Amino acid sequence: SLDQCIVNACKNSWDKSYLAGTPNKDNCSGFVQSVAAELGVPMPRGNANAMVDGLEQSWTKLASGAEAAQKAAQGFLVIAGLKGRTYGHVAVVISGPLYRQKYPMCWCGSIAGAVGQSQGLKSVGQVWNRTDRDRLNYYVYSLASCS
Repeated sequence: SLDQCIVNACKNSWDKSYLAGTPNKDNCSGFVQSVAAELGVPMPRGNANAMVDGLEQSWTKLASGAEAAQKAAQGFLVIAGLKGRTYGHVAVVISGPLYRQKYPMCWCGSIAGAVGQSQGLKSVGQVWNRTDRDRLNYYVYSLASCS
């Protein structure tokens, strides 16, 4: 599996602040801006919702969380995202075994605290809730980030 440079970018971005005075661990959007910047990947800017609108319009869209975990393993940056009536959420999907045989592991910051957060050990199906977990979108960038 080739996701290590993504994971590493994730680890490094975790302590950064894409916004002045706001550690990425508390800013889901900011957190992926830094992950993307450390990997030379252009990423639509804005809050979570605006980022999802941008992914929708310009990135490849995958079918399952399964397919998302494969693209991570292949060395590709994958974003799991889902708008909200008010605020959305985005996360970086990484390779490894699907939780409940369906939801891939991820990294994501969150203004909600630990229960909105993940350092590689919580699947998307443990960040998003029972209802939202099955409604996620998965976007993969068009060129690999990891050799």
